[PDB]
Amino acid sequence: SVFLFPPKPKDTLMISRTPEVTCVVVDDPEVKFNWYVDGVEVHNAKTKPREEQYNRVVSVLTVLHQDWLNGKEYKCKVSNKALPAPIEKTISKAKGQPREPQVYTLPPSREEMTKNQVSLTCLVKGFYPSDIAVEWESNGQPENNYKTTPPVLDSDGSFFLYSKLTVDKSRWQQGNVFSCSVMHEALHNHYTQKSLSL
Amino acid sequence: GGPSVFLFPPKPKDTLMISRTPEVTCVVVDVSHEDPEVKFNWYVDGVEVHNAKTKPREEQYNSTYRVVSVLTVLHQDWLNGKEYKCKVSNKALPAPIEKTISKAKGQPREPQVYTLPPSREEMTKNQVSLTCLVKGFYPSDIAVEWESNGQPENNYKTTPPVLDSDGSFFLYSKLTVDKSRWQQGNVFSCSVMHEALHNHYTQKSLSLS
Ligand SMILES: *[C@@H]1O[C@H](CO)[C@@H](O[C@@H]2O[C@H](CO)[C@@H](O[C@@H]3O[C@H](CO[C@@H]4O[C@H](CO)[C@@H](O)[C@H](O)[C@@H]4O[C@@H]4O[C@H](CO)[C@@H](O[C@@H]5O[C@H](CO)[C@H](O)[C@H](O)[C@H]5O)[C@H](O)[C@H]4NC(C)=O)[C@@H](O)[C@H](O[C@H]4O[C@H](CO)[C@@H](O)[C@H](O)[C@@H]4O[C@@H]4O[C@H](CO)[C@@H](O)[C@H](O)[C@H]4NC(C)=O)[C@@H]3O)[C@H](O)[C@H]2NC(C)=O)[C@H](O)[C@H]1NC(C)=O
Ligand SMILES: *[C@@H]1O[C@H](CO)[C@@H](O[C@@H]2O[C@H](CO)[C@@H](O[C@@H]3O[C@H](CO[C@@H]4O[C@H](CO)[C@@H](O)[C@H](O)[C@@H]4O[C@@H]4O[C@H](CO)[C@@H](O[C@@H]5O[C@H](CO)[C@H](O)[C@H](O)[C@H]5O)[C@H](O)[C@H]4NC(C)=O)[C@@H](O)[C@H](O[C@H]4O[C@H](CO)[C@@H](O)[C@H](O)[C@@H]4O[C@@H]4O[C@H](CO)[C@@H](O)[C@H](O)[C@H]4NC(C)=O)[C@@H]3O)[C@H](O)[C@H]2NC(C)=O)[C@H](O)[C@H]1NC(C)=O
Repeated sequence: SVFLFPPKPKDTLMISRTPEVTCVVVDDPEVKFNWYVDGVEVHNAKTKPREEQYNRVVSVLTVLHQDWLNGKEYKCKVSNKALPAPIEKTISKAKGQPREPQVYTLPPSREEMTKNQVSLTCLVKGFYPSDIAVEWESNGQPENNYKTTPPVLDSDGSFFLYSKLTVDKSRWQQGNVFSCSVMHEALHNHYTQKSLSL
Repeated sequence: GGPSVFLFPPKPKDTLMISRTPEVTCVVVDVSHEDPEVKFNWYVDGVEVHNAKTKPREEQYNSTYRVVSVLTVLHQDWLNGKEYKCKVSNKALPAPIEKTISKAKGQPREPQVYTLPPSREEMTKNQVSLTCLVKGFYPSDIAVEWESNGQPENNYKTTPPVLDSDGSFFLYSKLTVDKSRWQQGNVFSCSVMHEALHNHYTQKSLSLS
């Protein structure tokens, strides 16, 4: 079977990064690939050499930023003697008017203050499509100890998520500034940032 | 590729309340017309059991048969980690197919439940977000609900559980209310049910100070 995968949200949002869609064929024979952008074939995909199994022969096309964002379809045609027919699979960005995320940072609960570590919460809601990236920072230094929930469909058809940054209570108590940064196509410069401290 | 088998656990609320009836459900799909009779065997920890209730087979529009067997589980067997095996046997099958399901393995851990008021920034809107952070729980089976004044608040969404760095789980539930209701001092509470809680239940309240 074939499996087609979109680029990483962050990759499509920053010119410096390289967005790519990825065809992952699975399950002794040889393979072929044809890539089409809105029908038109293009000839600049690169195959990751026929790697091993358990018991995948993966190709990778890079894409233009504004193409993906403008909704172009990316078709992956896979030829094989052993497969009944030449399988195809398409992917594209979710359709619909983009909506700007609203970002709110929330400090730890009074009641959490007893613990060794505390939870800094960044709420991000009202956004569409669900392609987004969230990061935390202090003094322009990345934090590592954070988790972000998947996007969840809200009643109005927009998405929300929460990000949770965990810190030693002393740092919070000291009064250091922590920033939730969010990247999304509907933000100005695809990026915003909200700060939190005591 | 013949018929396929899927095995579903009970609902987390069902295993936690004596009043409710937890079940495991074994679903067989893509059963042909040539060989439409299917047999179910059920085992709890390898020991066969005989009280499952199998629905009579339903034809689909694609000419497959879909048939389901329902085994009620005792609440304490599920919470005690018993394994439930469904064996599906069918004439058009290289061998019977077996699926096994149980509560996730590990030591249970009590949720910490913290309620969080709207950001100042959000107050400029017609509606605001009441947050329930629930963290530190294992396994991930949990139920979350919001109420105010004895009644269910219906406008809420809860994230799936997320695996935290310590191997415990967390989630957030977001309750959206009209701002007026928040400013008017109403008290809202976030109810959470999980095996590692006393009486499998706790409630935390939120109101404007
Ligand atoms: C022998 O062994 C083989 C190898 O094990 C085995 O192959 C296996 O086949 C599986 C199917 O049997 C197959 O499973 C699929 O999984 C998909 C999820 O994606 C994966 O997630 C796994 C972990 O979570 C990983 O194991 C996979 O690698 C993959 O993870 C992603 O990998 C991408 C590949 O590059 C990454 O993208 C790129 O990342 C790079 C960075 O490195 C760049 O950033 C780049 O820009 C990116 O493009 C990506 O990072 C990574 N992501 C994550 C999160 O880890 C599923 O999508 C798929 O499910 C869908 O189909 C099934 C039916 O097959 C269906 O049940 C399911 O519901 C899904 O249906 C789809 O649903 C959505 C709507 O919700 C719609 O799109 C459609 O309606 C519907 N589509 C279809 C087609 O039905 C599926 O489960 C797996 O790929 C493979 N195992 C591994 C380990 O690779 C082979 O089968 C064996 N053979 C035999 C005979 O046994
Ligand atoms: C002909 O037409 C048929 C119908 O039109 C069609 O049948 C369909 O076949 C599909 C596969 O071909 C089959 O797909 C699977 O669906 C599973 C999800 O379960 C369903 O979810 C759907 C939406 O989410 C619902 O629509 C379904 O009803 C069902 O949902 C659940 O049903 C349960 C049983 O009733 C409910 O639980 C019980 O609820 C009651 C209350 O009513 C009680 O509370 C009781 O206690 C409960 O037990 C449950 O509530 C309900 N949920 C919802 C939301 O409604 C998927 O599980 C499955 O995906 C998994 O397998 C695939 C690979 O096969 C894999 O890609 C995917 O990732 C999943 O992998 C699993 O992952 C876990 C870990 O994460 C592993 O542990 C597992 O090992 C791994 N599984 C495997 C096998 O490796 C898959 O998508 C579909 O359900 C079926 N539908 C019907 C109606 O039959 C048929 O195919 C057609 N034939 C053709 C075209 O030829």
